[PDB]
Amino acid sequence: KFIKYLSTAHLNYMNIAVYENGSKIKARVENVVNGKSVGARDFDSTEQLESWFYGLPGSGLGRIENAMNEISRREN
Amino acid sequence: KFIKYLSTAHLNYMNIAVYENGSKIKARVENVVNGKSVGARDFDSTEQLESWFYGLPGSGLGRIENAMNEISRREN
Amino acid sequence: HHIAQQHKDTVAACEAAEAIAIAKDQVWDGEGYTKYTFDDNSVLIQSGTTQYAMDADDADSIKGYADWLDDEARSAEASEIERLLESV
Amino acid sequence: VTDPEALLLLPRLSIQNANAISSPLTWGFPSPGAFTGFVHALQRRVGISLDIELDGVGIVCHRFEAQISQPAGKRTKVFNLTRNPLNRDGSTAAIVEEGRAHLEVSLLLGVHGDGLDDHPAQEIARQVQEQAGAMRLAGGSILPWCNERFPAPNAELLMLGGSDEQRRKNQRRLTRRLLPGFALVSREALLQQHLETLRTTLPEATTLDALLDLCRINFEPWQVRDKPGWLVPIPAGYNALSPLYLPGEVRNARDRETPLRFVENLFGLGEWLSPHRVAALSDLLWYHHAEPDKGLYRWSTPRFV
Amino acid sequence: QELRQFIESFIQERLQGKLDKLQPDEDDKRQTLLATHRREAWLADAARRVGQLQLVTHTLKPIHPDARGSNLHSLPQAPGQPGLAGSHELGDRLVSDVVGNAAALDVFKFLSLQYQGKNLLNWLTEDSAEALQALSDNAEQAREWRQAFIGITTVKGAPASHSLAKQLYFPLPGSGYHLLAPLFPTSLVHHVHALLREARFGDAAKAAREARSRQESWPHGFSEYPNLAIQKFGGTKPQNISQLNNERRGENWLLPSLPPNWQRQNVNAPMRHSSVFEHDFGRTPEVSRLTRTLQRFLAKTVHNNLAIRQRRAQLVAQICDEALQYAARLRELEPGWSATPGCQLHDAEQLWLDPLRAQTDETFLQRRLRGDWPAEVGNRFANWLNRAVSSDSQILGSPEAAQWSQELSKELTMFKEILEDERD
Amino acid sequence: LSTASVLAFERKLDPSDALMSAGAWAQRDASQEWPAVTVREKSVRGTISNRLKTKDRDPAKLDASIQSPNLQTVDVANLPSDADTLKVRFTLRVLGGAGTPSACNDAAYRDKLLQTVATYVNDQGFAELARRYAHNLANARFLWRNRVGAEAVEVRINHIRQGEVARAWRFDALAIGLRDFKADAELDALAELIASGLSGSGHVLLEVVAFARIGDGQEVFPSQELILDKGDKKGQKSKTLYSVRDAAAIHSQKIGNALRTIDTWYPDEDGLGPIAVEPYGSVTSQGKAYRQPKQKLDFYTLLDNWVLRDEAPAVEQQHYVIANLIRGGVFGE
Amino acid sequence: ELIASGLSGSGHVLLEVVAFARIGDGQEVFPSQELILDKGDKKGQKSKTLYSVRDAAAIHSQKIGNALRTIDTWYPDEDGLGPIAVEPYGSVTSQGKAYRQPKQKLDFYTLLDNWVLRDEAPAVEQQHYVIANLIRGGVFGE
Amino acid sequence: GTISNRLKTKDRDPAKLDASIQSPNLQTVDVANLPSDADTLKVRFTLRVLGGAGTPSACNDAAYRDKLLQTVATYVNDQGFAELARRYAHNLANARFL
Repeated sequence: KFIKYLSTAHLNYMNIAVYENGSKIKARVENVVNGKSVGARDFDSTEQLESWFYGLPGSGLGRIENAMNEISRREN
Repeated sequence: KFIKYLSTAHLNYMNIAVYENGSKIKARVENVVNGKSVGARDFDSTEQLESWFYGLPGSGLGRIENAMNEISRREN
Repeated sequence: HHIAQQHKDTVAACEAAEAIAIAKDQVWDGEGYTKYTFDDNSVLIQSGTTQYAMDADDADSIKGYADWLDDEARSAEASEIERLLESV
Repeated sequence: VTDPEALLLLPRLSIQNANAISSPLTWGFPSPGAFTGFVHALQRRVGISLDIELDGVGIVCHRFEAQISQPAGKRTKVFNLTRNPLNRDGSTAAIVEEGRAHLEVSLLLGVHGDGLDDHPAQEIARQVQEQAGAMRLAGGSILPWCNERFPAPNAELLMLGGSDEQRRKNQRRLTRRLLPGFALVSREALLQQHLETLRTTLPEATTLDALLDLCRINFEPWQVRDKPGWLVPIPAGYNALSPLYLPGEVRNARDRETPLRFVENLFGLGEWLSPHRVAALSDLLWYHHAEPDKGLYRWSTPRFV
Repeated sequence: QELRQFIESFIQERLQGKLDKLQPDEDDKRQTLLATHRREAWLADAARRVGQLQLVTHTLKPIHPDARGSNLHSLPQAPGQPGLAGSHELGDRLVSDVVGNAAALDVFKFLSLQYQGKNLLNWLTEDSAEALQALSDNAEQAREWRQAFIGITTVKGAPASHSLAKQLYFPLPGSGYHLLAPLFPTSLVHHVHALLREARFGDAAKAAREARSRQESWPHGFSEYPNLAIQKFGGTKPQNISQLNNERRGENWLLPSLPPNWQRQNVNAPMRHSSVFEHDFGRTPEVSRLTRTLQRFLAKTVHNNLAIRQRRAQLVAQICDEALQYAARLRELEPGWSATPGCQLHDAEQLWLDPLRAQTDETFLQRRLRGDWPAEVGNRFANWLNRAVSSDSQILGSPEAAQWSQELSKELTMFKEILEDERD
Repeated sequence: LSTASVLAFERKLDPSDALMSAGAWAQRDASQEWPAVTVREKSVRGTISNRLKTKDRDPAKLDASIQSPNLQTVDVANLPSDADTLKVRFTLRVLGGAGTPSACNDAAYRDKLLQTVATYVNDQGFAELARRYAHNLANARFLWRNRVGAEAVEVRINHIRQGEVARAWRFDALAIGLRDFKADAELDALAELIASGLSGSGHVLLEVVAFARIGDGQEVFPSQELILDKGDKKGQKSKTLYSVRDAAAIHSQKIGNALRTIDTWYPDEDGLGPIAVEPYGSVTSQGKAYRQPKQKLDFYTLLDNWVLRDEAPAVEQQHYVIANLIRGGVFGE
Repeated sequence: ELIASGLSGSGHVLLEVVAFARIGDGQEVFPSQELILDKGDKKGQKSKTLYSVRDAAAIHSQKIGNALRTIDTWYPDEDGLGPIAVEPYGSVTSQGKAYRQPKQKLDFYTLLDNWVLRDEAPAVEQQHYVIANLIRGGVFGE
Repeated sequence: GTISNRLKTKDRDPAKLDASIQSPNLQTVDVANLPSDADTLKVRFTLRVLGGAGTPSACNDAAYRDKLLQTVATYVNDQGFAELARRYAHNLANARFL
C-alpha cells in the first residue's frame, strides 16, 4: 500500500507519505515518529501527483512546506 | 493615443510615458527598449499632471526618479 | 456493559452508571450520542431510546461499536476508531 | 459625576503579568473596570482613614507588550500559557487559557476630602503611593521600586483655586510627565453619528461595532476609507438580565450579605489620544454610575467632547 | 389540524430512515414497537426525557470546565443605552442551541419543527384547545406533555453559582454592593463569528480579492481584519463544551484592543552621522502616513466640503503632537549627548532637545543655555511641513490658503506655546 | 460549622522576572553595565532517534524514516565568547498578614480560621518557615540548571527601605548545602528579617543578585515558552525561549517554585530531599504524587480536621498547613 | 585521566581547545551552513547563508559535539570503514544507511532493555556503547 | 550557474537543452576566505565535562530508576571510564572538529 515519502528530508518530524488504494493514490501529511496524520488528499494517478506538485511555488523544502500547508489546509 | 515622454533623458532605459484615453490621461512608467510597463497611474487632465509633477521634491532627474518611485509604488 | 443488560431499558440504573463510573463523551451531528466510558474500557453509546454496550480488547465488538454510525458520524469518530486500532 | 478639587498622579506603575483578555469579544489592553475598581479599593483602604475621597482614574498607558506568538506565517495570533500542577489523581489536568501583558501605566486620580487642611501634599501622595505599592493593579502584580525610582515622586495639584496662569502653567507641568503616554476616553456620540449615517439600511449597533475598527477597502467603478481617529472597541458596562435576588438564596456566592444578578457585558467605543488634545485634565477620569431599578451599568468619562 | 400530519408523518419518515437495517425477527417486535410507539408512546418516552437537555443562550461553562451551576435562556428585555451595544440587539436570528447530554436531541429537532413557518411554539407553551383539535389526545397527556416541554427552555428549579464564576462587586451611589455573576454571550459570539467568517472569505470576498489579482473590480466593498487573536475552549475535547461544532472547535477569536504604542521601536538618534544629518525630519511610518493622507486632501473641491471642513483641521494636530512624542521618546531614553562633529546646524535642535546636565558641568551652566526658548524650530518645522505637503497656488488665489494659513498659523502658535516652558 | 464554599488566599512572597546578563568574573563588583544575554536562532540537522513500534509498521516506512535526516529550527542563548559569568537579578516583596482570606462565604468559619492561625502564631513564630526560606535564598535553587556544573556561585542579597541599602548580605552557594538545613548567624539575621516581614511588623523588599562561573561562550538556560500544538501547523521552528525587551529571562512562578521547597515531611521517604509545597504534594517531573488523600496528611484533610474539629496535628504538619496558606490558592468547593 | 576524572564526578573539568591549520594564502575556510527555504516571494534571494556570531564566521556547537563522540568501532556489518558517531539506531545521514538495525539485537533500546530489566549483561564493548549513549543523553522512553 | 543535473529524456529534446542554457541561472552566495597575507586558520572553543552520567532528569517509576542506578554503578565499579575517555582523548588529539 505504501509507495514512498514525497520529500527526502524531514522538516521537524513531518513528511508527506504517498499511498495506494487501487485506481487512485492518497497523499497524506503525517508525523514520522508517532504515525498519526494531519489531513489528507486523494489523487487519481501519480502523474497528477507530480504534475500538481512540481507546479508549486518553491524549490527544495520550501515546496514541501507549501505542500504541507496545502494538504493540511483548514477545509472550511 | 501617445502624447509625449515626461522626461527628456532616459535614466537607465526607464521613462514615464503620457497617454490619452478620452477625458483622462494615463501616466505609465515603462522600459523603452522592451516596451513592458511597471505600474501606472490615471489622471484627469494634463493640468493635474503638471500641477502634481512640479510639486515633487527635486529638480531635473531627481524629480523623475521620485516620480518613477511614486507611480511604480508597491500598492499594498 | 452488564449494567445495560440487567437494566437494558432502565435508564435510571444508567444514571447509576453515571453515578459510579468515569468520564463522559458527547457526539454532535445530525443524530446525537453520549458515550459512557467505564473502568473495564466499556463505552455505552446512548441515543434516545437505543444504546450499544461496547467490549474492548476485541475488534469485533469495535466493529459493533462502528455499527451505530452515520457516514457524517463517520466523518467524525475517525480519530476514535483508529485510536482503538492497537488492542491485541 | 462630582468634579474633584485635586488631581493626584501616580507616575510609573509597571504591571507584571496583567490580564489581556478583558472581554469575550475584545482582546488587548484590559478593561476600564479594573482601573476604576482599583481606585475604589484604595477608597476602602486609605480614604476612610485620611478623610479623602477617590472617584476617577486617568489611563495613560506608556508601555504594553503582550505575551503572544505568531508561527506558521498565518495572520492571526495565539497565546503563551503556563503550566499547572498535576492531576487530582496524578497524571495531568486540562488546559484553560489566559491572557497576559507586561503593562506600564500612569494614573490620574481625583480627591474630594478635607485632608488637605489636615495634611500637606507630600504626606497625602506619599501615603497613597505607599499603599498602592502592595496591591495588584489589573489582575497582576505591581512592580516595586528599582533604579528607576527617579520618576517615582508623585504630584498633586489643587484645581479650583489660584489664577488661570497657574492653572495652565501647572497643567502643562503635569502633561510634561505624561508625555510619551496616550490617554483613553469614551466616544459613544460618534457611534450614534455612525448609526445615523448607516441608518439608510439598518440601525443595528453591534454590526456598527463590527464596521468601525477595520480596514474598509472600497473599490472604484481600490480606495481605503479614511479613519477619523484611533478608535477601539472596549467593554463599557453590564446590562443585567435576571431580577435581583435576596442575599441568602444563591448557593456559592462570594458573601451571603449582598444581593445578586446575572449580567453580561456591554460593548462601546473608545479612543486613544495624545494628552495635549484635552482641554482640562479633570475631564479625563473614568467614573461609573448606575441605576439598579433596571440592568444598566457603564463606565464613562462624562463631559469630554 | 395538520399537526397530526407533522407528527404522524415525520415519525413515519424517521421509521423510513430505520428501514435500511431491518431483520424480520426484529420486525416481529418492531411492528408494534414502532407503530404503537409511533402513534402515542414515542412522545411519551421522548417527553419523559426532555430534561436531559437544556436550551439556553448563555452558558457558564467556558469560564471554567469544572464549574456547575446556572445556565440561562433568559433574554427578556432590550432596554439598553442610547449609545451602547450588546446582545440585546439580536431580536431575530436567535441561534440558541443545546447544552447537555447530547443523546436526546431528537426531541429538540421535534421542537424545532414547531417554528417551521408557524406560531405553534406559543401553542407549545399554551393553547391546549389547539392540542385538542390537532393532537386530539386526552387532557392529561397533551397538557402534561405541554407542561413537560417548557422545561427544556427554562431553568432546572433553583438559582445557583460556583466558586469559579467570576463574581464581581459593583459599588453604588452611596449605597451597598451588588455582586454580579457574568456569563458568556454564546449566541452573540456565534452570530458575530458567523459575520467574521462571512467577511474573511466566502463568495464575494474571493471574487473581489480575485479582482485584486486581476485589477478588474466592480461595485463592491470588502474589508480586512488586522490582529485577530485565537481563543480556544475545551482543549483536546471541544465536544464536552457543548454546541461547539466542527466549525467552532474551540475557535472563538477576538478583535484587537491594542494601544498604539504596542509596537515600540529603538529611538534612532545615535552619534552616527546618518541620523545626525537627517535629524530635522523626524519620521516614522505614522508621520509619513498622516502626511500622505494630508496630501490626498488636495483634489477635494467645495463640492463635498463636509469632510474637508473637519478633517483638515484635526489632521495637522497629530503631526506636531507626534513630534512632541518624538521628543518624548528621545528625552527619557538616551541621556548621553556628549561632544561630536556637527554642532552648528544641530545646535538649535540640541537646545530644542534639551538633554540632562553633565556631571562635569561647572557653575557656568545657568548662563550657557538658560535663556533658550527655541522658537526657531517651529520655523524649521514650518519649512518641513511646507516641503512635506504640497501647498497649491490655486488654493492661494482662493481663500483656502488664508483660512489654511490661519490653521497653520494658530497651530504652530500653540505648538510654540507648548515650547514656551521647555526649560522653565 | 460546614466549610466555606468559596475560599481564596492571595499569595505572599511575590517575586519578579529574573534577568540574565553576562560578564567577566573579578569585574564582579561593577556588575551594573553588563550587556544582556540575547536569544537567537540556529538550525539543527539531527537524526530520528526516538522509539518506533511494531504494530502497523511497514518496514519500508521504518527504514525510510531512520535513514533520512531531520531539519528543525531552535532558539539558543549563549554567553559572549569573552565572558564566563552569568548574572541573574530579581526582586522579592514579603507582604505579610498570611491568615486573612480574600473571599469567604461564612463569617463563623472565617473567624474560627483567624483564631486558629492567630493561635499558631502566638504559640510559635514564623522562625521555622523563614529559616527554610532563608536557606532557599542562601543557595541557588532559583538557578535551576545553570547551577549544575559551576566553579563558584555567589549570592548577594540587599534590603531596601528608600532609595538606599539598609543591610547587605554576601553568601557562598556551594558551601551552603542543597539538602542539609544547617544554622548560621547571617541566616538567622535574614530569617529574622523575613519572619519580621511575614508577621506584618514592617515592609520588606529584597534585591537578589546571583553570580555563576560557567565558562567562555557556554550555554545558559532561560525558561521555555508554549507552542500550543493544537492539531495542524506544527511549524518549522521549535524550542522558543521566553524574553523581555531584548534579554533572556526566567518566569516569576519558577523562581517562586524554587523558593517554597520546604517539605521534608513526606510519609513515604525523607531520604530524597525537600520538594516544593503543594496540596496533594506532587512532583510533575517525577510523575508521582506524594501525600495522598488516602492517607491523612493532605492539606485539605489537615485543614478540615484542625479548623472544624480542633484536632491539632503534629507540629511539622502545622508548618506544612501554614506554608500552604503563605503559598495561597483557590480553596473550597 | 583528566576526562575520566571529570566524568566520574571527582572534580570540575573545563578545557580550552585551540586548533591551528596551514591552508594557504587567501584560500577558503568552511563554516557551518544555515537553513533557508525558497518559498514564493518576489525578486529572489540568497541560496547559501553561513552561520556567524558578531562579525565572525563560526561552527555550530552540535557539529563539534558530533565530532567528539565518534567512538563506535563495533558495528555488526563492517569494522573496516571506521568509527562513525554514537546514535541509537546507529546511523549516518550522509551515507543514507542505518547500521545497527533493530532487527538485530545490537540496538541501544534492545541492549538497555535486556540489561536493565532482565540482568542479561551483553559483551563488554556493547556496554561501552550503552554507557556512551548515556553520556550522549537524549529523550528515551515511549 | 550551469546545467549539470540528470535528465530523464522523457521531456529532454535537443532544443530544450539549448533553450535551457539560454536561460539565467544567476545566483548569490556567501563565502569566507582568509586574508591574502595569512595562511593559518585558528579555531577556538571550550568544553565542560560535567559528570554524573547515570542519573536521569525525568523518570516515572522509582524502582526502574533505582535498578538503572545499580546497573550503571555496577558498570563503573567493575571498570572505570578509561576506555571512553581514551577515545574522547583521541578525538580531541587529532582534528575531527575541523
